[PDB]
Amino acid sequence: SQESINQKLALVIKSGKYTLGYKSTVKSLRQGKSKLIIIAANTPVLRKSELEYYAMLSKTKVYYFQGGNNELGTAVGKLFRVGVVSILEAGDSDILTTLA
Amino acid sequence: TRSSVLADALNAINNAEKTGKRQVLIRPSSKVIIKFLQVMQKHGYIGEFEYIDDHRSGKIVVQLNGRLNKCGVISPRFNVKIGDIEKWTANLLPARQFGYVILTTSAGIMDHEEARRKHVSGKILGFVY
Amino acid sequence: GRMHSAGKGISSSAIPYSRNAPAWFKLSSESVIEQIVKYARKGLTPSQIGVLLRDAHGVTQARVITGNKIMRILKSNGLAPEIPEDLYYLIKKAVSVRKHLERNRKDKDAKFRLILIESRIHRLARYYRTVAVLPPNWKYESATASALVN
Amino acid sequence: APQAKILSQAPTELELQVAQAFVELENSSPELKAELRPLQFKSIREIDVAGGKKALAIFVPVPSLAGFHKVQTKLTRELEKKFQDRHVIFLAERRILPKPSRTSRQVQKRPRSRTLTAVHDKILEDLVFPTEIVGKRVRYLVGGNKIQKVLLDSKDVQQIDYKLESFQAVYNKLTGKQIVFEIPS
Amino acid sequence: VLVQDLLHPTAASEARKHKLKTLVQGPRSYFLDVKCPGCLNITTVFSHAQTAVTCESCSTILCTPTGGKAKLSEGTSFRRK
Ligand SMILES: [Zn+2]
Repeated sequence: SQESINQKLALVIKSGKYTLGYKSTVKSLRQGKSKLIIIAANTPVLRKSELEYYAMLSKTKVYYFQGGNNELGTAVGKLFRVGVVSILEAGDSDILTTLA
Repeated sequence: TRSSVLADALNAINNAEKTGKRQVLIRPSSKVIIKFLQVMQKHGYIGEFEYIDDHRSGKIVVQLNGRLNKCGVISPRFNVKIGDIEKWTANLLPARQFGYVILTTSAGIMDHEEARRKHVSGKILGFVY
Repeated sequence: GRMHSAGKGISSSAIPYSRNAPAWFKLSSESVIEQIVKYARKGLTPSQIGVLLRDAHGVTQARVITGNKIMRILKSNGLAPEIPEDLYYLIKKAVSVRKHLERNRKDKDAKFRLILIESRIHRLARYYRTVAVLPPNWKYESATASALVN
Repeated sequence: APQAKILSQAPTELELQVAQAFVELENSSPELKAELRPLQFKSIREIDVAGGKKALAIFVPVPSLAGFHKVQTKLTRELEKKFQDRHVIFLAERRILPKPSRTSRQVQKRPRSRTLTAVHDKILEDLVFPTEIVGKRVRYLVGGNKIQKVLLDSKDVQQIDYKLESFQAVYNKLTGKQIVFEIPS
Repeated sequence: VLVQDLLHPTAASEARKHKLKTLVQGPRSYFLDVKCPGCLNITTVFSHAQTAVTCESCSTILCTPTGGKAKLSEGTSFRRK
């Protein structure tokens, strides 16, 4: 039924290339390197809107994590909270072509 | 959980012998079981027996002839000096003139008479008659 | 019987009396292993990998044809996880139940089953810490346990 | 000289005859030589059969057993044809290490491939080589004796239905233990 | 009973017994050689499948999993080997 997004990300985090945080996302997105961005639920709406605008300019995919930054940190295997993720190389994963 | 495969085997054998059956299936197998059955076979208490080789541990099928009264098991496997087999035999055998206690030694598994002849001792396993 | 219940069920796999076979397989241990590593790179466990190769790739089990076990192969190729799947999945289970408990304090059965799970974890951890595949302490702490399994 | 070359030891007349047979097979050549150049044997043991015939035991190093095992059919067919009055079979020289005693002692412990029972079982498995064994049973007879029944599969048993007694004698001569074969129906 | 050959039981009693409680345990399952009507590639398929197995091309369906025996898809060519 549902192959979890968390399980997908754990493959990207061990196989692929990611960056965390708004500043590094925006940097990579100015560079056009980013394919997907994942955005927490508790992120401020202005930040979310700003990212959406950068993404519709870069023709980049956007996933809305059904979860806040604390859970998203845990999902990507980190002891801190993270509000936005940028995927720049998926490795052995499938997230680009998946239902996302 | 099983603790003594030998105990399970000999309870099964005794129960079948009580019922008058002429064959038993025993699982799992072991070298010690084989040695026990070889002893009983040599002293005539059982017939042939066949070791099936599953790749797990084994089963055994024994062809029986009657004449058996009780096969039993001593758990714990006590430590036995050579002086005490007489006391044991008096305690857990019907008579002096028949029945055999089997024990495990560094010289090997054998009956208490053979252990007397070799002047050795070891550990007690069970009894047959 | 069952560890933490009265269950007496016995459903399991009946391996055949054979250490080869199929005759009909006829591919290679090596190409099979290539497939193995590929699906390992996909980040699957030996369990579902062997299930896959059963259902699809004509495979009985690599134990037969390779002369090795799956986890051995992954270790040899550097694909081994830090931990085993046993603890992995048990910890997922514990964590899920813990999250459920956070928002349902009153569910007693979840609480009960949780300590069952954690006792399983601790005993199994004693085993793996005995065989030294782990660091000697490692002390699963349910609080930090989330980002460990994740 | 691919004659004394291809064993890999000097003696003897039997193995040399065998090597020249190898050579005539290599001269076939095409689909034969291609896989027969790497395949060398070590020793031979000719022994009696209860009937009239004799029985050839061809010993092997066992990194070569694969190619030998790839064929088995044809090398045995041609050798049975040429060296007649015989039952040919291939075998692997497996080293048996003893179980260490308290006196006897050795490091590099003792893997289970090199133990005695495993070596004997595999020697048997190569004696049959086709027809994967599908059953072993061991009767312990009241005269303190033991005999092993080996239950074979019906597939490809036509090639070896006439070698059973010779195989029995072979296992008895090498291992010292009795043997019988069986086909389920 | 009280006398019988436990080594040579009947095939009927051994086929009706549980797989583990036979004299020698072993699988009652098997493998199938399968080609769908569309393509002509062969697929090796386990009888009791845990996955929705696909053939090499066309990405459609060969057999759908169930609790026990796999449910093969619509009419296809399937052997037992
Ligand atoms: Zn398809």
